[PDB]
Amino acid sequence: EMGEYKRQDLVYEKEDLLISGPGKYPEYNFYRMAGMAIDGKDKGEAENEAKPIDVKSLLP
Amino acid sequence: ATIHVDGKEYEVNGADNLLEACLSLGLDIPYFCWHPALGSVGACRQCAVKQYQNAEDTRGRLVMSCMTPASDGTFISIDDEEAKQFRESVVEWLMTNHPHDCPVCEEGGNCHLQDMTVMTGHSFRRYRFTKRTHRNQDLGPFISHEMNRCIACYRCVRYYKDYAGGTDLGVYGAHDNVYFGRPEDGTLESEFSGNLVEICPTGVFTDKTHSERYNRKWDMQFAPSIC
Amino acid sequence: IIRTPETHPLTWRLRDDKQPVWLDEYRSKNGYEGARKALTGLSPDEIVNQVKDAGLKGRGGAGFSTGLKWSLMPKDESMNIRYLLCNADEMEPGTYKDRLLMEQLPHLLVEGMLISAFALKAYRGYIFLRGEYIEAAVNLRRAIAEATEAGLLGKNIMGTGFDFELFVHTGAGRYICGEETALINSLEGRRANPRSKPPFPATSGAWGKPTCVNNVETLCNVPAILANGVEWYQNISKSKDAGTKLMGFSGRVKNPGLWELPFGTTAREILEDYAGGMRDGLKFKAWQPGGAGTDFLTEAHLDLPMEFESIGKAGSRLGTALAMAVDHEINMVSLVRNLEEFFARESCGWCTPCRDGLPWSVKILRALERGEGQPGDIETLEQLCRFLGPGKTFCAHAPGAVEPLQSAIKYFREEFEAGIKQPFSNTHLINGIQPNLLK
Amino acid sequence: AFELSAAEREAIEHEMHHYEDPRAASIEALKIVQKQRGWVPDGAIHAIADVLGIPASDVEGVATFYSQIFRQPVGRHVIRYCDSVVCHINGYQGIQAALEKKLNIKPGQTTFDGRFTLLPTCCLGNCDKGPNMMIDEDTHAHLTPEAIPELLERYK
Ligand SMILES: Cc1cc2nc3c(=O)[nH]c(=O)nc-3n(C[C@H](O)[C@H](O)[C@H](O)COP(=O)(O)O)c2cc1C
Ligand code: SF4
Ligand code: SF4
Ligand code: SF4
Ligand code: FES
Ligand code: FES
Repeated sequence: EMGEYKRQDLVYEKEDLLISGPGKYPEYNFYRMAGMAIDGKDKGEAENEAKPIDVKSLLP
Repeated sequence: ATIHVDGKEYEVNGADNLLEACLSLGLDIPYFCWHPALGSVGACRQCAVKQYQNAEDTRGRLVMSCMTPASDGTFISIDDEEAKQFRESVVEWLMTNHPHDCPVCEEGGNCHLQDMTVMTGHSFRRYRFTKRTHRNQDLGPFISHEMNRCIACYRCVRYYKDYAGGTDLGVYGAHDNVYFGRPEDGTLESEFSGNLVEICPTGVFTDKTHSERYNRKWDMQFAPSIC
Repeated sequence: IIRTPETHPLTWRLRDDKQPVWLDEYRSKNGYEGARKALTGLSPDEIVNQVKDAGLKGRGGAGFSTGLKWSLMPKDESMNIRYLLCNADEMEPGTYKDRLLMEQLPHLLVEGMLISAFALKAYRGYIFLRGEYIEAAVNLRRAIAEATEAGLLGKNIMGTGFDFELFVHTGAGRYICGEETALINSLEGRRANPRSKPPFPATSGAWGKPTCVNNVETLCNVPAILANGVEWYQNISKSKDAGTKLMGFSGRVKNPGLWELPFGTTAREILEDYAGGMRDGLKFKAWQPGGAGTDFLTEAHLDLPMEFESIGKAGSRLGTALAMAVDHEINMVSLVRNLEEFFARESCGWCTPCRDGLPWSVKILRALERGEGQPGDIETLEQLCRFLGPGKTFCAHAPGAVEPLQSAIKYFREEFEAGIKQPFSNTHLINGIQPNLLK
Repeated sequence: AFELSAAEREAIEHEMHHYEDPRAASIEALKIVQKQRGWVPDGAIHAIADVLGIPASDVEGVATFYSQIFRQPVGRHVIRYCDSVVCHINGYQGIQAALEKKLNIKPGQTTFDGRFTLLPTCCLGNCDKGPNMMIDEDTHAHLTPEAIPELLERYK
């Protein structure tokens, strides 16, 4: 049910497409897989990522 | 000089290496560490082709086409099964530690590693262990740094030191903890530091000015202009 | 066991209290007579021809002849600046010959470099020494000072007119520094990434100048050749390799040690007689002939002469000829895991296959240790063996790294399949997406 | 806030006299600074760079390339135990367990008082007398886990 009166009102902006929950995929989170550091997710906290080792570390 | 690639005869410049000679004829060979303006170092081991000693040979030998001269009567093969398997294995080795960053990476659609991954036909992952990570430096207002996406092809250090003459970028570290950057934070003081965003085949050095208002390469409208 | 000079040209003048033989005792025990003969009555080309006729091969495991390497110098007088390098790094595990041979006999190495520099017209020699040999560095510097005050080093050496200077460059502990091109790069104060050959170091080596890099044992075999003759040197033992070698077994044996033996000596005589066999309650399972970078061998190959050609067609390398014995109690998975961990933590990080394939094999062996192996791990190790061969990688560290893995796969495959327990899981379930259940 | 001493600078110059390229003395300069300081700090890279005349990127790459050149602060003594293959056959793991239950640290960290820094190291060239362990100037061989408490207590 998306029929409209004016054709200009069929242009759905970002506030007309963003819903409250995950929809059909309830658990996938991309930024848990991505390697870039964001808020609440430091380098090495992503999935299958080791902690970053500095080049100045004493291990050989 | 005369070369025979996959049973096809070609005429090339005799003072060129095999990689640039085969690239000038339209033949496709994957390569990372070689640049036409920087020379050859044989680092990435991606440009492997099977060279035969004479016209009638079956064994051959996997050689670096960026390090092999294109002398007269050189018989090589690009699409041999051993060469293609080795190139796919090199791509797979480069993909073991590579971050899952392509949607959020400024080089997506312009990435040499993406094209060389697709061209070698590598699309199935079997490496299941952890991936190494690195902290990112601050290189100034123009260059944005992401060391996670590096493949250690040494293009940046070679250009920035041998070509650009810069002094504040280098390779540090060890076996697989190589770090390409400044010894500390700060702006790259070279006057030709901006070419790193095109020299680097990956998303390590990115145009931060472009990365602010970012769009992809297929979404751009270009024109050939003069600076 | 006595050591006459006729069959022990290197270790006959050793001391029982393991004390360094200094200049007076070395000169009393036939010291610098070969150097005097070379620098007085022999042309440098005559010394090169004598070395080439002696059949002196590379003692670093490569087997390259010293005369052919010395003959690769250009004959141009414009390239007069020539360099001599002594590879006293000895960074390979299971290799302890250079420590013994230069801790108590440094003047032998000094004399050998003097002869080799006069035969090559090289005015400077550098001993690239590892940083862990503190006592050896002190003894070498004291021997250099004693030779300098006696007129054996410096300007106008023994009244001849040849000027030669000697230095000791202490390395900073990296295994790839033992590679000769990487040794040159580390000598120049750079990162020890190796160089691509051609050009060889004989044409453009140290700072572009012509350079010859030689092992410690080759430079110690040189004065015996130059002092006791060449035809005597070829008549030490009836074998394909003239001269003797520092050989011995190590690892859970009754008498671990080092002995100077002629070539062609089988490993069982080194084990059962010199080393006294295995220890109490330890049955012999495997052995490595040439240190950590060589193929493992079993008891069937123990009755075989230890030469370059004898081990070359056997499926391994002679190497440094310092063998290692493994009993049953050492799990081969853990042993290969430690070997690959050493080879993956000492890579120089230049080229892709070694740098990004040895950590994968290390992680696979770590999973095999804990029983977390999955179907497709041994195939991955075999692919690593196939694609890290001679010429696939930039330098020769990675073929020597993957040789023990291929030998343990060939001879001890039953211990690797005992670590594969769980099925091949690579992806986790994503709710809402039906996976592509391939066959 | 790093100032090179006169003795360090003259030692670096004397090592520079032995090479036709002053870049060749970078490793020995780093080792001199490490010997005089225990570890190589951040400003020492730039100090060696402008003493030698080479860019600091090369000095940093050399310092981080080699394992025996320390770039992070350590304790007053560095325990360097051989974890290679001959000492593995001779059982270095018992020695590592003894060191770990004594110092109560992990390989790569320092004690809370800054006395010992536990570190695995490469082959020490003493494989026939394995296992071996390296303290600052001494190499100990024929190790047993029972002799480790007697060995560690003599290094203050
Ligand atoms: C990874 C690697 C490590 C090496 N380490 C040493 C070493 O520690 N000592 C040595 O004499 N040769 C070593 N070599 C061999 C050298 O490349 C070279 O053969 C040697 O320095 C001189 O050869 P020579 O035996 O004819 O004198 C190593 C080679 C490789 C590939
Ligand atoms: S940062 Fe880029 S140019 Fe430099 S080595 Fe890595 S991938 Fe190559
Ligand atoms: S550099 Fe290339 S492969 Fe890496 S995340 Fe960016 S687009 Fe993907
Ligand atoms: S195989 Fe490659 S990365 Fe490994 S030590 Fe040699 S050059 Fe360096
Ligand atoms: S392009 Fe030839 S090895 Fe990199
Ligand atoms: S293996 Fe430990 S000293 Fe050589």
